[PDB]
Formats: sequence, C-alpha cells, structure tokens
Amino acid sequence: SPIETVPVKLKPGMDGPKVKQWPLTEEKIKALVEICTEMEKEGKISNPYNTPVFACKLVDFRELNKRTQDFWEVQLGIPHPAGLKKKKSVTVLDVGDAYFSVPLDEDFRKYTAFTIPIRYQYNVLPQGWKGSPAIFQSSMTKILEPFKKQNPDIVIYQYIDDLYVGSDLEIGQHRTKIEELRQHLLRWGLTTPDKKHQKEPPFLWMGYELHPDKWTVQPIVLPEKDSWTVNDIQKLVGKLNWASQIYPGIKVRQLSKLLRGTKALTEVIPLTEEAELELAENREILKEPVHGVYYDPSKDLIAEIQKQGQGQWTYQIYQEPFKNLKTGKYARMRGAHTNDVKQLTEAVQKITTESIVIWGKTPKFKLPIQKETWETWWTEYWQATWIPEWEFVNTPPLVKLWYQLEKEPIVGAETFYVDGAANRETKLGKAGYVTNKGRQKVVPLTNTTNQKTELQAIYLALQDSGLEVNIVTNSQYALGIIQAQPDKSESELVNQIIEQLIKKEKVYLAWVPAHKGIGGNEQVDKLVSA
Amino acid sequence: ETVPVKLKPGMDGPKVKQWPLTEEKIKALVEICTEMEKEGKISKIGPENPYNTPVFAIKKKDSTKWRKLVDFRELNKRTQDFWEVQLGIPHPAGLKKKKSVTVLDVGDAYFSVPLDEDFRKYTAFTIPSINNKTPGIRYQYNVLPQGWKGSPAIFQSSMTKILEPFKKQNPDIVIYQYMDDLYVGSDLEIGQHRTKIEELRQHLLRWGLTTPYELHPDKWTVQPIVLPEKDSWTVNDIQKLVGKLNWASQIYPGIKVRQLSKLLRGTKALTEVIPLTEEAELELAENREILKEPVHGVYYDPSKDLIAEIQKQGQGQWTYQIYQEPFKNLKTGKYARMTNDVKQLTEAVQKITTESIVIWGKTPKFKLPIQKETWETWWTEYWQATWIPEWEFVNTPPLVKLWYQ
DNA sequence: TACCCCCCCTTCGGTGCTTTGCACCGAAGGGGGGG
Ligand SMILES: Cc1ccnc2c1NC(=O)c1cccnc1N2C1CC1
Repeated sequence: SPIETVPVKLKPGMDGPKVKQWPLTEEKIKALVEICTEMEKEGKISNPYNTPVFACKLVDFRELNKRTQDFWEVQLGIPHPAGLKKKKSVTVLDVGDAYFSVPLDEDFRKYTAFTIPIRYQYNVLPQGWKGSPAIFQSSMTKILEPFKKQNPDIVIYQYIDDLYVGSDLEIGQHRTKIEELRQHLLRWGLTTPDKKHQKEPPFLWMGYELHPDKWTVQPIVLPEKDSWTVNDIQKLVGKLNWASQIYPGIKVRQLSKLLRGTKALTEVIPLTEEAELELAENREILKEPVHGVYYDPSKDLIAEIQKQGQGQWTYQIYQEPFKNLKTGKYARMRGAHTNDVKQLTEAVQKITTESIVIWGKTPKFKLPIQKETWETWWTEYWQATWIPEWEFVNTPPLVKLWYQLEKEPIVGAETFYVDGAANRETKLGKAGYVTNKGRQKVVPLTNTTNQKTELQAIYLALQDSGLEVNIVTNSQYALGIIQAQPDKSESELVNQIIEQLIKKEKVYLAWVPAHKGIGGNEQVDKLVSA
Repeated sequence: ETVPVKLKPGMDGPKVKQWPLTEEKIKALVEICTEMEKEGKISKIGPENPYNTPVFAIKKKDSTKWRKLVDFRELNKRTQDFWEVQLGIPHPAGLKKKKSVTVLDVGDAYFSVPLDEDFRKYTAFTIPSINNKTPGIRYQYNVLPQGWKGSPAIFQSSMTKILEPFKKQNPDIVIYQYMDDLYVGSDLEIGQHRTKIEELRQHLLRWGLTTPYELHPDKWTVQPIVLPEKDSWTVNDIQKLVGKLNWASQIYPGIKVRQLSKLLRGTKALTEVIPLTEEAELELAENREILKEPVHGVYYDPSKDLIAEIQKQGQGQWTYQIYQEPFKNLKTGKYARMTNDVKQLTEAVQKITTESIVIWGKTPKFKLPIQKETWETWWTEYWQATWIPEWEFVNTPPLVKLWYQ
C-alpha cells in the first residue's frame, strides 16, 4: 500500500484520450457494474475525455497507448533454464491482484477516466497498458531489494506476477524463510497464497518443466497428417526449432525448402522423400524424452561442434561428459558463396555470443577441424577472424578445403585466354578462348547476362584442359568468386566450376585488364564480340 | 553554475541496446558503479527514463584496476551542434612536427563539475545481468561524462585557466586536448622530457586535477608504393606489373603504360621469359620516377570527413589509407607486429586514429575488414583507449591489393 | 479490431561496386515460447 509511485506523462505535442462513449445493451451492464462498484468501494479508485466500456461475462485502449510517453523495457530477455544454478529447494509464490496494489501518479489519475454507459479515475495502475509491466516490475524490485540485501543466500526471480525463490537451507528452514517472505509481501499490501495453495515441482514456466535437479522442454506434439498444407509445415518447422534446444540431432532444412516460391497459406503441397526421411528421423529422436542439467560454477564449459551436411551444424554445450547442458543447431546461409571453414567460423562465433549472454564465459571448443587447415585458411584470407580456444576431436566427417589454388604459375601447362561479351538487350552471349598451343574455341549462348558468359568461359577452359592449367581472366567478378574457394552456391554454374576445379591436381589463375589490347586477350575479342 | 545544453532542433535521444558482457566485466562494473554512487557521482533512475547507451569495462595501459567506458557516439551525433558550431576550436599545426608527444589522461578532472538538469536525462545507462536473471541496475551521471564531445567544451574554460600558468612559464611545448586526453609536444630531449612531464603532473595535482606512452611524429614515415626489381621478367610478371600501372593511372596522372604492353602482342605462355626493349625500359623508369614522387592534387579539407581503409597483408602486416575523396589520399601507412588476429586489428585501429587526431584532429570513419559479429564480440577485450571511433565493415576490396607487393 | 518480449525461417527493398547485374544487409511476413 505505501509504495512510491513512478510519475508518468503523455507524449509531447498531443493530449490524452479522445474516444467516444460506447453505449450497449442492458443485459451485460449490471454484471460488471456491481463488481466495479465493489472494487471502487474497496478504495483503490475514486476532464472531457472518457474511455469506452468493454464487457466480458476488462478495459481496452489503443489511442492512449499510442499517445503515451515511450518507456524502456525492463525484461527484454528470458532466462534460459540452462544457466540456473542447482538450487536444492525451489518454491513458487503467485502474487494475486498485483496490478491492484500498484498506485498511479497524480497527473495521470486525471487522464485515466472510465465511464460506464458513473465515472471513476484510476488511483491504481490499470492493466493491459504499455507502461504497466515496467512500472510494476520497478515497484516490485524496489519492494524486494531490502529482503535480498538482508538475506544474501536465497535467490529470487520475479516474472510478471509469479515469484520463484530458491534456497540451500533445509526443507523446514526453507519453509520458515518463505514464511517471512510471505509476511514481507503481505506488509506492502500484496497478496500471496498460503502454504495450502502453493505449487509443486515440476514448475511449468514459459514452456519449461523445471525440477530441483533437472530441466526439460514441455511435451512437444508433432502433427500427424497424411497431407500437409503451408501452415501445417510452418507450425512443424517452428516446433522443431523450439524443440532443438534439448533434443540432439534435428534437421529442418528440407522441410523449410518447401515454403519457397509460394505465398498462399492455404495451399497444399506434396512432400518429397528427403522430407519424409527428415520427418521419420525427427520423430524417432523425439520419441523419447531427454533432460538437461543445471550449471555448476566450479566446472569448465565445453562446447563440441559437429557437421550434418549441406550447411547444418549441431552443438552440445556441457561440463561433465555425457551430461548435457544445452544443444543447438546452426543452418543460416550467409552469402551466395561459402565453404565449410567460413560456416564453422560463423557457428563458433554464434556459440560464443549465446554462451556469453547465457553463461557469461566462453567455453572450450572441440571443433571437427585440423590445426593446419585452420591456420592455412586464416593466414591466406582477406578478412580477420579468431576462434577463442580449441582442441582437436577426431570425429568424422572432418572439415577441409577441397581445391587449393597455387601462388606461382605452372611449368609445362597450357595457358588459356578466356572472356565473354553478352549483349544487354538481345540476351545473346558468346564464350570463347584461345591457348598458347593454338587451340581455339567459341560457343554461342542464349538468354545470358554480360557476366554469365565471362563466368563460364573459365568452365569451358577447365573442361577442355588437363590436370595442370593456367587461365587468364579479364573480369574481377569471376576471379573473386573462385579465389573465395567456395564449396556451394545459389547457382549451379558455380557448382560446375567447383566440380571441375576439384579434379585438377594444380590450377593457377591470373587477372588481366581488358579493353586495352593487352597480350593475347585482345585476340579472343575478335572471337567473342564480332 | 551549469552551462545549458541542448540538441539540434527537434533531435531525438540515444536509443541503443546494451549487448552482453563477460561476468568479470559485470562484477567490475557493479563494484565501480556502487563506489561511484556511494559518493554522489551517479544516481539510480526509474522506469520512466526512455533512453539508454552502451557501457563496458576495460583495463588501462600498464594497470590492474578496471575502467568504465560508456559509448557516446549516438549522443555525440545528437549534440554535434553544441560543440562544432558553438566552440569550434583551432587545431595547432605545430603539433605534427614535435619531436615527441606525451599523452596524459584528464578524464578524472571532469568528475567535479555538475551537469545540466534538462540534459541529464540523456546520459542514462544500465549494467546488464548474467542470463537475464534479474532486471539490470540502471544509472545516470550527475557529474560531467567522460566520452561526450560537449564535456571538453564545458570544461575548456577551466582547462585554459589551469594551463595559462604552465604555458606562460614555457612556450616551447604545444598543448592539445581531445576527449579525456591531453597531448603535450616538446622539442626537448627525452631525459628532460620525463622531468617536464612529472613537473606538469605535479602542476595538475596542485590545482586539483589528479592524474597517476610517447609518440614520435618526426619518425612517422609515409610508405610510397614501389615496383619490384628483377633482372629477368616473365610474361606473368609483365602482366602483373602492367595492370598495376593501369589502376595507378587513376591515382597518378603521370603514369603511362603503352610501351610495357608492346612486350605483349601474342598468346604466350606465362613462364616464358621476355626481354625488355629500350622504349619499354624508359617507360618503366619514368613510371618508377612518378611513383617515387608524392601524391599530387590533394589537400586537407576540415569541412568533410576522413575515411580510413585497412587491408590485411599477411604474417602480421596491415596497410591503411586515410583520405577524404576517392583516389585522393591524404596518408598511407603500414602497421606490423614483429599474437591474435582481432588484437592486431584493434591495435592498428587505435594507432591510426591516434595519428589522425595528432595530425588532423578528427578521427576517421573506419572501413574494417572483419566480420561485424566477430568485431562486436571481441573488440572490447583488447581496447585500452578511452574513446571509440565510428566504423563500418567493407565486404570486398579490389582483389589485386597492389598497396603491398 | 491488444501489445510487448527473446528465438528460427523465407522474402522484399534499397544501396554499393562486386556495375544496369550481382551482392549484401536490414526490414517485413510467418511459426515457436508466452505474459
Ligand atoms: C522460472 C525460474 C526462473 C529463474 N530462476 C528460477 C526459476 N524457477 C525454478 O523453478 C528454478 C528451478 C531450478 C533452479 N532455479 C530455479 N529458479 C531460481 C530462483 C531459484
């Protein structure tokens, strides 16, 4: 009751509410009028604007919400259960009518005005408001700060109304202490059920079953339909993403591959055998429940990483072997061209960010890569990157680069001169090349851009070459793509080029400026342009 | 009194989120902020405050205690009208020829002057929690912040008052102030330079500026681009060098390449050696002579902004270029560590921006060759400076990287 | 006929050189956990 009130004002430049009155039928009026008059009589409540009446057998506002001082959110993040320390005793106390106890400010008491089709002004903080959670949480933590200051050994979490209190004192001692917590909350005019109405483990918080010694995801149900629509597939993939946090080995890429190219949410699309195998394996792994473990401050975090294929990675953060704390998957496709080392880098940095926000400290990785491969990748790459601290685990498949470009030219190998000139308008291109030994070739192409012909001229040269070859290109695009050393791409042409480059035992590339008459590159212009 | 501070006409405030921190850099922040609040520096703020700015904990050079560092780039962009227009100071051009400049920290000096009441609702921050276990402890500054561009502007009057005696006693040195940093430039020997530095330290301590490391602007050498030398040139080497004198034609009008192409008329294998003709040799010599001469047609313009590119050259080597307009460079450097990978980029960034402050006075907007997530995750662990530039990440540079071999 | 929050996925726009095509990142939609 004697709680300090946070002042609140409306948005500068406008006024408060302007919604008109909302008369309705007389059937639903009294059923709300009596209870409203009762809560007015209790004393918690006691100007052209007014609020329309909402009857449920509840006050709603949108103009006010849009014309209110903006606030700063108090709980933006949700505590993942993996980071909670192993508390021996846990108790839940659900405060009731919490928003009734929190008062309102003198200025805003005038603005809050509800009139039934009798008018009252809120002398307490209303519900369903934009500012309600921040104000209520601030008041609640102000109330609870003296108790935590006086008692350090207990741990208390406040989520909206519910409060979860953990302790290492004995069961009788824990009940004793929770009694003074109840009394302290009652002193500040906040209700709390006695020991008869208190909840028992497992506690179902935000989709998590919580125990004194283990955590688990709430029972996840998968749809079982002979045919699947768009919304059913989306619900599926969402539930699989949600459930991946504790069940190892779940892949959802194939299922997601169906959602493309369509926009209608009521359409029906037949599956594919790859998606059928995905579903079968997902159901097989989801058949039996698994449980996490609670963190211990004195143990060393370890986060292994494993590969699935086509750009899926799984990880299992744990401290004691065969006792997990968290699992997850990474499948984002960043960039139109990438290889496995870059994706391993992205997965490692994502894991570090999650472990920092959840546990506060970076774990010791165990990557499926060799030291020499990493070293040779980082030193020879244009960008800068650092993997914190990792050891080597020999669990195939491993990560390695397929084709290594050579720094120096090759003796005894042919030297191709490739280019390509495609008209922007007629969509007709020509990919040709010549060789130092006299071999010449030219190929017409239909419906290609001015870069496609130049890109697959290298493909022509590689296809018509031997194991050792030197190639001269006059476009920076293809040179950059090939030097990036990709393993996959959006377009299949780059995949063909990669397949050719893997076969060659030694390949060398070289850029040459164009449209100047430089060397033999001027010769292929006569073959490809006219 | 308190100098009134206002933003631009109808200019909004700092709305930036605080990304997570290590548990050590949160224990340290909690301890430092409790110490600061227990004697009046900071005051907790209620939920009605709608503005937030990031916060970090670093470790200063050759120190053990932790030091708070509050990012203020957004607030500085808001406030730029209050500092650039109101108190646009002149930059001492004599600081770029000093024998050796010493850097001292005067941020503590700002820990006494109060701050405007109306503006005080913008310097609000929050220390985060581990696992979102609890809502974060929030705070705002009462005294002037260290990191805001207007705080030097407010303290400038007292700074000049304190520095008039020392400047009058000895006019040889040059005094500059940027954020919490004071640069002192002397043409004196290092042995007596140390004595002068300790004398200035005592002078600052006497008048109430408690303060508990040397650059050599005369030894800062620009790096001209130089072609390689070899007795025998193959086709590949000629092709490499020719295009480099074609890209460099845009940078220098005096580079001509028409005779170096006379050696490349027909399809020839890369490995085969090619002799050098007299006209081509003359063209190569002239191009080398032009490359020796410095860049032409460039001049510093304080109205515009500086841009700094950094490229990784391998084996702990980095290059950097500071300019204002494309293909019109104002500087060129080469950092080297004769460690980590992000650590070297962080140190290079600090060196480049310190040099930019010493010569020009405004830090450049960096174009970093790093992953954005990797930078934002790792940049704090190796940052010992008490100020932060603005950086944008560059996806791809011209592939030749002609700046070094 | 509400919001707000964290996560994961596909889709569109705008801007930059990697040029009139391609690439990139942030914004939107849709699911999941809710209060
Ligand atoms: C929902 C929730 C959020 C944060 N922490 C907890 C809980 N609830 C628990 O039941 C719990 C279970 C195990 C360990 N800590 C727990 N607690 C902590 C307070 C002791």
